[PDB]
Amino acid sequence: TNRSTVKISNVPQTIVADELLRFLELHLGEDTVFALEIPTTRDNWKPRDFARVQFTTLEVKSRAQLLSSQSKLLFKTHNLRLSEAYDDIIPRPVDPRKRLDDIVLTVGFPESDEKRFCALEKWDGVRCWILTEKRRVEFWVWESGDCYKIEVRFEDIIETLSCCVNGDASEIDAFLLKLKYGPKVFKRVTDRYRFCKEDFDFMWIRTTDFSGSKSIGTSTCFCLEVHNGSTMLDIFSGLPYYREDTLSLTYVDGKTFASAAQIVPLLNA
Amino acid sequence: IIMFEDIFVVDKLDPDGKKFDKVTRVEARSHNLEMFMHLDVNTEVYPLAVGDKFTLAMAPTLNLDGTPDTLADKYEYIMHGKLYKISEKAELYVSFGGLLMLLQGDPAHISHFELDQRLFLLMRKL
Amino acid sequence: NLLSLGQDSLTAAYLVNVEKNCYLNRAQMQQLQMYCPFQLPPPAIIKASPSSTEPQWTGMQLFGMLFPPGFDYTYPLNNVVVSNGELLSFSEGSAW
Amino acid sequence: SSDLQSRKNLTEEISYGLREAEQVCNKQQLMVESWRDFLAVNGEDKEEDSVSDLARFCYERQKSATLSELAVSAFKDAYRDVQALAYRYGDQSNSF
Amino acid sequence: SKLPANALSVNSKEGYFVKPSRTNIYNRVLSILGEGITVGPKRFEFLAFSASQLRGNSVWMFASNEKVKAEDIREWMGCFRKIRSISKCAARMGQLFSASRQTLIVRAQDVEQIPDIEVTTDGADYCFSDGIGKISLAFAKQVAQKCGLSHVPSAFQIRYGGYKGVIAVDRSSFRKLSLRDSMLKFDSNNRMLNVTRWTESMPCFLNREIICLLSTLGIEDAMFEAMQAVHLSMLGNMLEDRDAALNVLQKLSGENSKNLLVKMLLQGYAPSSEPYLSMMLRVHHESQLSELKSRCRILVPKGRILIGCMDEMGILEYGQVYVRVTLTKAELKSRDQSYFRKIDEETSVVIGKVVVTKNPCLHPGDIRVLDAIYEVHFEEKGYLDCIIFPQKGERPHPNECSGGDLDGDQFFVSWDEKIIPSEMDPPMDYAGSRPRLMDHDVTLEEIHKFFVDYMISDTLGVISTAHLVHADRDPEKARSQKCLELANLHSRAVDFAKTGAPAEMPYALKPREFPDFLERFEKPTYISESVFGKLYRAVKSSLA
Repeated sequence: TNRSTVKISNVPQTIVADELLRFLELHLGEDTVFALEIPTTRDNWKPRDFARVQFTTLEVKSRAQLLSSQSKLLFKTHNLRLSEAYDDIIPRPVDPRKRLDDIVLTVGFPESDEKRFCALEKWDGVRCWILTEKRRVEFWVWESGDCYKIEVRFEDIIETLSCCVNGDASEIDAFLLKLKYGPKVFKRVTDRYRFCKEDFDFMWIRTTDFSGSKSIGTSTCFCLEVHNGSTMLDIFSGLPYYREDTLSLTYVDGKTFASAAQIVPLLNA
Repeated sequence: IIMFEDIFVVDKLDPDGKKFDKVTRVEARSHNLEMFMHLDVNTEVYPLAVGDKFTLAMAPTLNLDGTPDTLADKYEYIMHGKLYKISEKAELYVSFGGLLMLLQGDPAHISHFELDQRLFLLMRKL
Repeated sequence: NLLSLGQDSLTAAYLVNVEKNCYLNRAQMQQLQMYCPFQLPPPAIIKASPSSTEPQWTGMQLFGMLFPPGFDYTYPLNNVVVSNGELLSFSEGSAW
Repeated sequence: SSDLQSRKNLTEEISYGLREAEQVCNKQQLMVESWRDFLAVNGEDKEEDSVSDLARFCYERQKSATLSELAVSAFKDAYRDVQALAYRYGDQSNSF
Repeated sequence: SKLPANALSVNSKEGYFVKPSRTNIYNRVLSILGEGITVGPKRFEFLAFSASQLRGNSVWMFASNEKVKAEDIREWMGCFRKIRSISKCAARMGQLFSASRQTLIVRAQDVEQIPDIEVTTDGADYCFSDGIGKISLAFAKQVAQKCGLSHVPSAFQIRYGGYKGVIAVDRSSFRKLSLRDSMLKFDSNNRMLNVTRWTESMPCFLNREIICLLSTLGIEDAMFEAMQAVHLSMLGNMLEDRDAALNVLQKLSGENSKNLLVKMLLQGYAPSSEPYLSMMLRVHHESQLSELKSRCRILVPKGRILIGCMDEMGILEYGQVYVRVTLTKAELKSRDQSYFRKIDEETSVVIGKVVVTKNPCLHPGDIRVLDAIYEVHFEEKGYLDCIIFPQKGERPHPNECSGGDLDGDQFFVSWDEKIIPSEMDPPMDYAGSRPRLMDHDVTLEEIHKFFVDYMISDTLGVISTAHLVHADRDPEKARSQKCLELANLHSRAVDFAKTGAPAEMPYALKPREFPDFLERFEKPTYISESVFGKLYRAVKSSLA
């Protein structure tokens, strides 16, 4: 029940991923299958006897398990048997509420002794995914075409704070993430048996800072500019060491502190 | 007249097919006795799905009180075969005209079976 | 051996021993017993269905009427065991 | 094939298997003394030249006899897997 | 933490063969090593890295100054252009960075050139003298005065002027110093003498590999079970009994050590009183039990850990050695034994069957049973805290001990009598890989390439774990070809620091399973039924 991917025991060797997807969508709800992958011994012409399918909602997974337990799944005179999988096909949270799309991401540090914050470089339209099982938070930032992944673990953060950007103390429009260590940086690089419902046919490799001014390497805090959420506090309460207090911030023009050298976090001579 | 009789629950099917037009080997685990069974059954004439519960009985003769070589009205899947291999948790190897059966259980549960003898197979799916 | 089964008897024996799902009734078995020199084995299949009378014979017992009672044959590769002139087991291969 | 979709899948699988076998033969053709500098674990900038020259490999194979023998051996070794697909795409009732 | 292998030079299949692709972290590390790190009005430059720092991803940096620059220090240490190997040059440049005690200065006028001895049997080059040396008595007296050493050891590790090796005492010395042939690593402009370790007569310990390789010759599980039981019994009694505290402190860490807690253990108040000492005893017991849970460490009082040397006598044959060590509390309490000879009040000779073992051992042939003998001629030379190896023989003793050398390395000795010496196995071959020699001098770039590439394909730590898992799973361990392959891969990996040869760990040999006595809680855990599993269950029952 920890994951959503279910491993099918036996499937016919003559079928393709599209046929199995159509069968699953016919028996289950419409477009309730996210990822379907059939492993192949050869490159593209010898699929294996089993396959792994990822569902969108855990209710669909439970219904599929119930159908398989009653032997009600018959696809080309083959009784499909469903079993738990080891790892997810795509690291995507099951809860749609945790998925945040088109939000504003900025970096900085507590520059002033008072309740002030400085913004170095601001990114717009980033994607934020909160993975409770993996105990990590993913940030997808698109910069000059190729996207980059910023990975922050639960041990990376030390204290979670909520702030506001509109200027209203009652509303919560920002979140502070004090980082003790540095976040991991990845980079995206560049079909018959893999549906995946999207363009996830790539790999992630670890890279250095992609910012021109290298704001990530000299910032020990992260700020998430998000719209006011009634239940957003419950989602943000899962982070370790969360403070249930209201704090306000102001923006300080700190663009002058930008180093183009390899050693970023040092002071200027 | 019945030597071994226990309720069995199927675990998995070897072909896992509904209309394969082939003999299907089933794997059923005994209840309250911890005995594993292999048996070749014809699904087309005798349907058996996963999770079903069926009883099993073995008798040397179908007659009442002797006459070796009227229990037909009770069961519905009577078979006839012989035991050719007894060496193993002892296990039995009985072939019903080419349909192999492997009854693996405990040494104390199976002790009154002789080598190269004729025995029947009484089955009923409740 | 110099003489083999042939191109047709080999295929027929393969079909008899591989299917294992087609049961011959009493009439067909007795009709085929006219050619076999040995006697008729027990049916080994009393009830194949709750509402099926006329107990039938399996296919592998039909091929068992071709061996003398004293002949014993063992083929570990194809898992073929012949005891007392009766074919007990067979899996695949058709090599014997 | 059971239906038309199975036939199309089998055709695509056969095409991909033949392409993979041709690639294996092209890779095996490089096991000569002329490509000892390329087969070594070093830095060679002619990696794309050995791949883009697809129409020259057949011409070089048809001229040499040892290269032809290596190519046919590799093709048989890679085509055994292709021939193995008949048991996957073939039914049990197939007479052949 | 350590940089994973996937963060540097990830593999990708491009073309007919697979070719690794360098990541941006690789280029970042190269640029940092090349340009250097600038902190304020300084710029640090790459000097060298020691053998220990290479295994810990560490490197020394020195800020260039107007007086002395990095190149000045590099050329002052020595001339390294004679070495044509990338790994060998780095090793020789970084070997002169160990902690040492300063002593007097000796000029280059009085040094000998004693010829060595070599034997070639079965087409294999077996050299007895790898790092052995010779020292006089006056030199020992002069070198032991600045370190506050009362007793004069018969052997002590020394390195000076690029030379490295252990030297032994002799009563027929000509002058203060002597030198052999197979000791010159590189030419240096200085000959400063310094000493790291003289002698440590610490009690022996039984690591995991010793029990793993000794569980096939005929040693049962009852012996180790009883030894663990008596060890835990004497550990639990150490709290409320002050008599056991001194006996344990005098037989666990330091045969002759003076400390505030050691003095008060023999004569003190009740354990309930003196909280400063009682809580120290409690935390020491907790540390001991935690160490036992982490790894197997059996305290055996009838064995020591000492270095070995050779004497210019040539009387001992192949299979005859001399064992001599100090007397502990247990030895002094009852010195009447069949295999123990009381030659002196403080030093007692051994006549039992003594085996030689190191820390890394993965081959069943390392167990070589040696019969110790007592000779008046050997005792006249006055050898102490050093086992004697014969000069002549088919193969040298360090060669059979995983192909080692006489470079002051420690050796496990034990005058035990309940071991099984019936089974004997030949050792593995000690022939390493072919050296890689370049056609040009080092331009300070390929050394950086080697340093960065050392992180990639560094499978030194996983080979031992895989070998232990495979030995615990498959019975008749250290007999199958899998164990031999693991031992060969371990030897090749331990040779990586000397020669640039990757270990090339296969994917199919990964364990994918770990026993209970490990800290890998995230990885799957399987209940082991080996001797280690029984020992861990006994420890768990004793602690609970």
